[PDB]
Amino acid sequence: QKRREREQHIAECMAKMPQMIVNWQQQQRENWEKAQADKERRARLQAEAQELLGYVDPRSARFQELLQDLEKKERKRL
Amino acid sequence: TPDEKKDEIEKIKAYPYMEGEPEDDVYLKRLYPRQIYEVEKAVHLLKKFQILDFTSPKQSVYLDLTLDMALGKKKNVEPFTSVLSLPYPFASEINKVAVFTENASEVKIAEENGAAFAGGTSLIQKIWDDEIVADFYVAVPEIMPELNRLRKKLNKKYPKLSRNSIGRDIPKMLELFKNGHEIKVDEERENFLQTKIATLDMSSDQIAANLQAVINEVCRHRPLNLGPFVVRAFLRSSTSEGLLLKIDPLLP
Amino acid sequence: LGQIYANNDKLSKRLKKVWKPQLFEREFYSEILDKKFTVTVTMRTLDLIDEAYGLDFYILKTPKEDLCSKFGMDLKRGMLLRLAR
Amino acid sequence: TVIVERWWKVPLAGEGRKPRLHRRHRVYKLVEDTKHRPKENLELILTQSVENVGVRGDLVSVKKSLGRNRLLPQGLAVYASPENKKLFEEEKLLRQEGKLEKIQTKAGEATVKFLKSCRLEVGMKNNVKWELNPEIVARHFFKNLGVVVAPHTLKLPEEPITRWGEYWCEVTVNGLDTVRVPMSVVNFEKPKTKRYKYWLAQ
Amino acid sequence: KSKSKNILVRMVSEAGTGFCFNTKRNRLREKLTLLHYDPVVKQRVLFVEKKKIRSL
RNA sequence: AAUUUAUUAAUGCAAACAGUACCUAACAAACCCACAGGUCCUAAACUACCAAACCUGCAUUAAAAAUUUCGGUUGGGGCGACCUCGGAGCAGAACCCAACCUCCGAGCAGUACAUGCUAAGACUUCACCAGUCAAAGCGAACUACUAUACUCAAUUGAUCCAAU
RNA sequence: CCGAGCCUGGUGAUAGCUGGUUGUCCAAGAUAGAAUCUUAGUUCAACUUUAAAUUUGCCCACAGAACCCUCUAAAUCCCCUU
RNA sequence: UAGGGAAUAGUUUAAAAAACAGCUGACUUUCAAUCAGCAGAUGGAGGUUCAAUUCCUCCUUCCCUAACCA
Ligand SMILES: [K+]
Ligand SMILES: [K+]
Ligand SMILES: [K+]
Ligand SMILES: [Mg+2]
Ligand SMILES: [Mg+2]
Ligand SMILES: [Mg+2]
Ligand SMILES: [Mg+2]
Ligand SMILES: [Mg+2]
Ligand SMILES: [Mg+2]
Ligand SMILES: [Mg+2]
Ligand SMILES: [Mg+2]
Ligand SMILES: [Mg+2]
Ligand SMILES: [Mg+2]
Ligand SMILES: [Mg+2]
Ligand SMILES: [Mg+2]
Repeated sequence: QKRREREQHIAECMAKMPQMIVNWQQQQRENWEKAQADKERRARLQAEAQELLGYVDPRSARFQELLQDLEKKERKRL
Repeated sequence: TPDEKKDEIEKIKAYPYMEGEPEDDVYLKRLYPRQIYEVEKAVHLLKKFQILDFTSPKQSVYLDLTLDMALGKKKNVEPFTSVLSLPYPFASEINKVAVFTENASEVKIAEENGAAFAGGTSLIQKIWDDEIVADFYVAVPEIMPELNRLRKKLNKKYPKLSRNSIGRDIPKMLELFKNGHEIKVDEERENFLQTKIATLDMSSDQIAANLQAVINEVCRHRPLNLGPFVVRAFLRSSTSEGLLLKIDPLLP
Repeated sequence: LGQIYANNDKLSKRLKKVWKPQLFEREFYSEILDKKFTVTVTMRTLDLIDEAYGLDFYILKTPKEDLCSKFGMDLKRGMLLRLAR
Repeated sequence: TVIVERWWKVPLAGEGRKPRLHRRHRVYKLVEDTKHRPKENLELILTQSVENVGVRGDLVSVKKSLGRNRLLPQGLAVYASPENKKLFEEEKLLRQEGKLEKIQTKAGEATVKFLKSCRLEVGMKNNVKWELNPEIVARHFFKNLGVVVAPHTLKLPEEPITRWGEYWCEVTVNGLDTVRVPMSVVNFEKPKTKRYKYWLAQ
Repeated sequence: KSKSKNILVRMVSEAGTGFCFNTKRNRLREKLTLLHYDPVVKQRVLFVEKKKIRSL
């Protein structure tokens, strides 16, 4: 009985695996495209702010907060 | 699980009880545990006492229920008021409800469903500037900002989402209130619930049905099988001592 | 009279330790001897007397190696001599 | 009693030989001290009557302190040995059927002693015309004195009582003892009013 | 002996075989999900971090 | 200094040993009732205190003691400094080579997630322990990212035991 | 001979430390290191001795063993023949 | 490390409020105080629900309690 249960558990878990990989691969691609978005936007905003004031916790915090609010304001509309 | 609250729950369970009269004809009550049980016999007995202790044929049966209103998890549930009409509503007439709705079609739905007091700013200002008494209040979400003025006045009796008294559909509490009878809660939160069931003249079967309805009504707050919700039940008339009902069969 | 390891750890110090029984002075009545005796006893002795249904049964039933008392053996001889005579 | 066990294994000695004990076998760990065990009750058969239990021949489970320091030394109880159980059991049969008279139960003796020294305040309302009958009077034992009286047992003065006054109720406890209690018919006062009026005031 | 910048974690196979391997990840980064060869099923399967063994 | 409280004193709990007490904040708004008070709009539920010592067991805190130790290198010892690992010179060309000799470093980080499995033949810090490199093969990868024992110099810790 | 008496016993205490260790004759026989509360000692290597097995040992011809860097050193390693 | 608990405005509390600080001012020689204003928050992520400080889940930080032996 123990052997049959372990084999059944593996079989069931391994029939789902092909779809799981598809989801995982897409998440990696999605994370690659999110990092690029972050790499771009954070740097520009933070860089400009630092150059103006002081040539940096306050400014970074503000930009790191307002951007979140903009996403939330869209989520509030949803 | 605070020691006092949980320990009392352990203690109240401990209180012994017995079936049937002891063999002895005359026995001191102290020498034997509580005995009288069956809900049918209990109602019949309460009628017997009414005759012996000359009193009104019709009296309020103020059933007090030691309902485990706590210990769902080690975190305890809280006191609410699940309002439902009994199968045969007793002859008491109660039609007191305040509805807050301003410049909305709900004003019509409020009065259409039998609201006693319906109004907006004018009604809110009356509550703050002058004394007025209603049993329960309801408000639509749009008026909650304005109603916040009466939060302090009502001392947490103002409508709250927790009691399902904030919502576009007012009839949650409004409609059912007149026929419905409120399951109020203890002030000391010792879990005993004083809830009238029936007038004494109501037939035993009708009172028995009225009892069962409350059993489901009270479990509504925590109808989980995780924690037993009922411990003891005392069916008392106004001018009589409480009798320990055998509520275990009727619990589920 | 024995030894113990401190904190029940064999790697710690070994200490001398004596466990003494709790002693009680109680009065008992012997039916065969029709006399009352004040004797120092333990709670075990009281339990054994209860299981024997009295002092006389306890004294007569209990073997010498279990009584562990010269006085107890003297009571046995007294009781047995009265029964024999 | 202290119960100990050895830390170190003792080598087997074999058949007909004594174990070889090294000085390491003197090291002991405390398994249990039996004085801390939950106390068990002592089963005794009563001889005379006691307030807690008093039916001669009743098998009672008492605290070992009570049985050993009071009941057994004084002769009020005996050990529940097979021999004693047989003797008391035989007596029970004779009481049920034979000449030996039936006796009150444990509760019956307690009630009789209470009923001997008690007065019943049968509060009756002024407004409604009332006639005192066994059933009504029986109710007042429960409310006032706390005694649960069967209606049939009560024997009233047999003179209809409709006026405040004093009378006598003859209570029969289990059919053997008849007690006559003083009866004080008084104007009924609700519990809250009576306690506030006098108990609080004085 | 230095600031703890990485941590050791146990990656557990999602095949239900129970085969596990230990990998090092940054403390601040999110839990690792990796495609790793599982000998029991003899093919690459998705693994998910379950526990943190120790701090590296 | 480490270890310890058996011992002694104090404290708590248990053990042992008596019983004592059982709990009161209305109010009629209407109506009844000569009063005194009642009907209605609750008149429920609920036991609480609790034995002084001596002795014994288990704990905690003190006192007073007990047992045991106080590393090495070193142009004498102490003081200072040093103690493991790697690169360079001394040691010019196979290997090896010292000084409290001369210099500079290490106690990681980063990328993989087949850093999977298995197996000829070898190297080796002068012993041992440990350490190092690997064909073929299985399974992968692959359609030319100097690709299948990652980059990196050192980047490190035996046995018992503990956790799982 | 009190930094803690004396006697007896455990006791032939233990001592990596010093001292001592008994007839004759012959033979082979000197010394890379590693670890160690270890450097006044040990264990493993190395050397040394005895017995046994079967096959090369020593001496060495060419050819051959790195750039970076200054003394472009005396030499070494490998090695048939003999 | 183990579980338990916790996370609210710059700060500290409450069931989305008050208090202080910042205060922009007014008034005090100066400064405090005082008065009136004004900014200000539900650790992070994901999900349920029309709506989540108020349901759940994982992670970070901190506390508690117990470890931290070899
Ligand atoms: K010198
Ligand atoms: K010498
Ligand atoms: K030495
Ligand atoms: Mg040391
Ligand atoms: Mg030295
Ligand atoms: Mg020196
Ligand atoms: Mg020094
Ligand atoms: Mg070697
Ligand atoms: Mg290959
Ligand atoms: Mg001398
Ligand atoms: Mg010697
Ligand atoms: Mg020679
Ligand atoms: Mg060492
Ligand atoms: Mg040496
Ligand atoms: Mg040669």
